[PDB]
Amino acid sequence: MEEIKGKTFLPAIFVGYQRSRAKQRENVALVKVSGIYTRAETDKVLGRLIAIIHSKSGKPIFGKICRPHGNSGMVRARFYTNLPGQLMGHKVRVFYDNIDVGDRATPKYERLYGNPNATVTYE
Amino acid sequence: MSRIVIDCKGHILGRLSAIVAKELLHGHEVALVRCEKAIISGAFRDVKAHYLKKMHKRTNFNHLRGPFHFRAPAEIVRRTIRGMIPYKTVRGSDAMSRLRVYDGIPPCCARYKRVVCPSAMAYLCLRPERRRCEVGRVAHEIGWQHAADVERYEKRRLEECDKWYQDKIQIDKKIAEAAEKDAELQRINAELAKY
Amino acid sequence: PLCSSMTIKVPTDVECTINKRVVTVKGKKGTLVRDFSHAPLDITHANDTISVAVWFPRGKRNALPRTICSHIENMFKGVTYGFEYKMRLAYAHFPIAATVVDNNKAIEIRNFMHQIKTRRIECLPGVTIAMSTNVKDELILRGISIEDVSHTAARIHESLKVPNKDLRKFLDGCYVSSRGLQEQ
Amino acid sequence: MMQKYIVYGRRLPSEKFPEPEVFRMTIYAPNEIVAKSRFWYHLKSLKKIKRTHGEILDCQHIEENGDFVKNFGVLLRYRSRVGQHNMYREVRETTSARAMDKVYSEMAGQCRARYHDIQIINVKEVADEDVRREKVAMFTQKGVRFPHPCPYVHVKRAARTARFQDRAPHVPQ
Amino acid sequence: SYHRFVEAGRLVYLGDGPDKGKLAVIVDILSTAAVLIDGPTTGVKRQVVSLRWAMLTDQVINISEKPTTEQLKKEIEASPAIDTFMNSVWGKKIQQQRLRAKATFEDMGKIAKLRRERKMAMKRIAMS
Amino acid sequence: SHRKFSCCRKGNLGYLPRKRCTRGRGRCKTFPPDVQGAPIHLTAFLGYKAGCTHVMRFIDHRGSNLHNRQAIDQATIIDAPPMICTAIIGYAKTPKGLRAVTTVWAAHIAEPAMRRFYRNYFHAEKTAFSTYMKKAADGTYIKEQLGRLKQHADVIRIVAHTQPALTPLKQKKADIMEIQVNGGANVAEKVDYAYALMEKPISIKDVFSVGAQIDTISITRGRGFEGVVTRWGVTRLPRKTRRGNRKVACIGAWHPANVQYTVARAGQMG
RNA sequence: ACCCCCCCCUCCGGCCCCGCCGCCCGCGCCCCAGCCCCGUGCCCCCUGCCCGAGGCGGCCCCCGCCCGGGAGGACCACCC
RNA sequence: GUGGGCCCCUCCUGGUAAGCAGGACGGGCGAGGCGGGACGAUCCGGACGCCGGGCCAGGGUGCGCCGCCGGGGCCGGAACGGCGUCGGCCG
Ligand SMILES: [K+]
Ligand SMILES: [K+]
Ligand SMILES: [K+]
Ligand SMILES: [K+]
Ligand SMILES: [K+]
Ligand SMILES: [K+]
Ligand SMILES: [K+]
Ligand SMILES: [K+]
Ligand SMILES: [K+]
Ligand SMILES: [K+]
Ligand SMILES: [K+]
Ligand SMILES: [K+]
Ligand SMILES: [K+]
Ligand SMILES: [Mg+2]
Ligand SMILES: [Mg+2]
Ligand SMILES: [Mg+2]
Ligand SMILES: [Mg+2]
Repeated sequence: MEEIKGKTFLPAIFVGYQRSRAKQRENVALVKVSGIYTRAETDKVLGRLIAIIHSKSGKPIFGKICRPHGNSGMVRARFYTNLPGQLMGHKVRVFYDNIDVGDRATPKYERLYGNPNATVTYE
Repeated sequence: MSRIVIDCKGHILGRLSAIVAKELLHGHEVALVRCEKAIISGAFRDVKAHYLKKMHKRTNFNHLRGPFHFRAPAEIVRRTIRGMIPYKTVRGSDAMSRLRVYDGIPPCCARYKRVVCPSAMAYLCLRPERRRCEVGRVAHEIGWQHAADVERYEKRRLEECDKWYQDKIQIDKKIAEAAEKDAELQRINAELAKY
Repeated sequence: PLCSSMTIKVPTDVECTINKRVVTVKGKKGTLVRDFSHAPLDITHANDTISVAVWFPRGKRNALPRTICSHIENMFKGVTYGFEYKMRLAYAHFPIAATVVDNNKAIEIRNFMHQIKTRRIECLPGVTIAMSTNVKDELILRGISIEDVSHTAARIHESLKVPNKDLRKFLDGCYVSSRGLQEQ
Repeated sequence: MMQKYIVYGRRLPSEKFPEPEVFRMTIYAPNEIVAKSRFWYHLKSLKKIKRTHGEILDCQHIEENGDFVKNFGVLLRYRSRVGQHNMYREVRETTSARAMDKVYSEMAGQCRARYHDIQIINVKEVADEDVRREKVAMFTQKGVRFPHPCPYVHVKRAARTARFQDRAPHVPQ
Repeated sequence: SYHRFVEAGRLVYLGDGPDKGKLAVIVDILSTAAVLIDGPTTGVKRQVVSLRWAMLTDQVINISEKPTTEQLKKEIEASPAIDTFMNSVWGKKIQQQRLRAKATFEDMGKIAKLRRERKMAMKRIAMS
Repeated sequence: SHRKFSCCRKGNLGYLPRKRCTRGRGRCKTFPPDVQGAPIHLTAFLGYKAGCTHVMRFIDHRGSNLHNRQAIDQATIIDAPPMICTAIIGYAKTPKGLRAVTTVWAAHIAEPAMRRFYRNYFHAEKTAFSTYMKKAADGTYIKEQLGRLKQHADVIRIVAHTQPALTPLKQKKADIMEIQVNGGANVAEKVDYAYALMEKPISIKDVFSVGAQIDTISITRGRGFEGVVTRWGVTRLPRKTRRGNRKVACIGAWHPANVQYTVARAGQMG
């Protein structure tokens, strides 16, 4: 946490995965942002960097807010690495400022299998 | 990660229960005080017959395996909340362990800040002609042993806090005189720019 | 309509006070209070008159104003003149034996139909009972609250009962003959 | 949502009928397709001309001015589960279309009759002295006043987002 | 024992619909569920609203029985009641609900830090 | 089908389970109710059952067939050497029932009471009340803790022990029991009375009176593992039953598919 | 109101007081109305995001058997 | 290979009737994954290679449990009864 130490944030919660009553998709997390009670009021937090703290090792996972959900201020997010079920009910930080974390906020299928036709170069 | 303390005077049982259950599943600690002053709509007699019909259901061959029916308002509220939680999982059990429910206000909560939930209070929910009753009285009819004790304790503490508020009045008149910290005015103006 | 209302005059002798549907009336005989705060009411007091109104009726809400006005009228009759109820002890071959006890605050009844069991009836607070000073086998219930006087008289009535017989033949009991105000 | 249409139609001409007659009707419909369907309904039942044997000449659509409150008396017939009945209703609205929405919602609610269950005989403006129903004529008077009939609704609506508060709000009246 | 009434010339604050957050003046009374309203010096077209959206103010503006848009406007401009409504406490809260309405994400960051040192200054005082 | 003839069930289900007692001795569950204004008295005492005999008494009933005649009656003799009052407890009536305030003990404690604190006396090293006696040598401390009880407790009981060196019994440690102080004019008079009793003996004649009525509480005679005929009183089956006539023949219908708690079975009796 | 619920009465996880005698944790108190609603239709909105000790509320710890008799008993246990 | 079928919708025959028995056009299960109808071989949608994004049918949107608000009304079962409440027609 020695990089995001001084960074102030808006609070959020990880409530669950995207699901129906039959199926559950662990690629996308459902997230609640305080003060956001309307679908239209999600524009301002849309596309923003977010993070969660995984207890073990004390380190954060970085991610981005991608899309609204419902009529009531819920959002979808994709994290660098999909999340464990243990982390439900925990807090999420929405950063007010900018941080360059490079490639470390983007999901794994987009990182690899994204098709730039990345030829394995072998030097 | 504070606690939310809710004063259950005035509120509808099912509507407050739904709120508390969702709040618990978001990883919040919640206490509820004055559970015998919560409200169930309908005639008191209809409520009474409903709770006695509930009480008739027990395991035929051994009643120690059966549903247990609690008689105090706090545990009635707690059973109603369990009805809305998935408690047989680890997640549901953690949500349960985060709750607390009380008859009256005990000293462990006597200095917390209470809040209300007006969208679940009966004076906003029920039509003026609808009958209504409070949980304490149903509990007294089904077997709760401690109505008079809670009333004596409530009387004493209300008198004590009525004394306290008189000092609180003047203590605020000193606090409020802090219209003389310009290191605060120099930013109340900034607050105003945005409000 | 949008409203339903009834109005009545305030007699000059009494004083009245209204506060959040709590009515207090006061004159010579006493001071009497009622709460009508179990109903939605608009009770307006001005210019020496009382009006009771209900906005947006839809049903039995149209049945309220005449009731709250009638109850107030009793609350005037009782504070000015007072109510008395005159009861007759009827019997045949077994004289009912009635005494007044607890300093006029209770009635005691013996020998209904030659019975060992004795009946004690206490007067609802504010009421008094006196044996008739004019004609025999008559009781006088007196008070400023019609509710209390009538509940006491009815209480004697269902106290004195004859079991397992034809009531159309065995006619004994203590029945209300006169209901009314006082006459000084 | 209702809109006002005038529909002109006729039987398709034959050798015995050079220039058949012309019929026009006023229709209150959600849109043009339903309006022409209802015109064919009526001209089939009344003048024995099906859609197959005739042609619609026009479906004019009329917009209306508002800004003032009028009385509309509507004479209709509907169908229930025991038979057919005739009915009169009065409403206070700004335009005929809005008055007809009010009528349709009130039938759906108190009679449980749907749109294709109901045929409208007459729709006309009714003068103030000319009115005949209480819930209408009440408001046809000068100086009508009443306190707000449901001020709890504002408080509940605000609570829907102010889920938690530090006191129970009042209800100003 | 009420004090605010539904009647011609009553000022209302619109609490729901497309015109949420504005003031208007009642011109006519349809039934116990609907009114015809018109506010032309706030930006409201003449229209029928449900009483469930209109929060009754305490001001009654003198008008004629059936006015027109521009003449109603001139009646309003004659009356001083909107000015008093703004000077009252409620109107002040409305004015500041209009500068806190148009906020962006950087603005929320600013306001949040500022609220932090309000909390801290009030504590550094209240501890004498 | 229905049972063809009518017959009640065997035994009382309000005395379940039929397990051995775990309480050590008879323990007084309830005390008689306090009457604000009544004269002060004690309510309970502890004795040891000694024997039975019979007496001849002149009956002075009225309306009875024994009105002016003599009857022979059974009587039970209970032996009650005087008890010693050693401590005071106060409780309060709270939204959670009776909760205690504090227990104040006597300055000097006797051998039987000390012995009830230990398992084997001659071997265990003796550090009971070692600090208490030193602290409480001066009586001021007891005065203030009594002050606390007086200030706020709602019921008062005294803690008293029996004295078995005055019996033929075999044990040496006392039986310790609370006797509730009922009656009086207020709480503080009861606390004063308890202080006056502290460390003294108490005789049973100053608790009970002749002709009054009492309740006796103890633990019944033991019989070990017993069958249904003796434990529940069910009928014995016919002589030509193949494997035993000391049983219940049917212990349940097919449904429900479990044995009910209302069926008689074998186990601990007494 | 032989009905129903509570008391008495039976079992009873847990807890409390008292004997011999250390740890940890948190920082927030008007009340009462809604057909007087007494001037409302707000606050909070940073649990680290820079907060951090008294008083007031919580938490953990704390205690032998064998051996022989018995009013106890299949063995155990129980009371001495 | 098969020559034991069965069910739905409409139309029928015997029978008091039946989750009874016997016939007819079309469809389905059989031999059809997936979602919904709490739960079901056949009902409502849609009939299938392995994945990523988007749109959405049928059913629904207090909490369990993914998803909402605004508006206008009212507040299993037969013959036969109801001065409960809201609406009409005829005199
Ligand atoms: K049988
Ligand atoms: K049998
Ligand atoms: K037997
Ligand atoms: K069985
Ligand atoms: K059994
Ligand atoms: K048995
Ligand atoms: K057995
Ligand atoms: K029972
Ligand atoms: K009993
Ligand atoms: K047959
Ligand atoms: K197939
Ligand atoms: K097929
Ligand atoms: K009817
Ligand atoms: Mg044999
Ligand atoms: Mg078949
Ligand atoms: Mg399913
Ligand atoms: Mg949900």
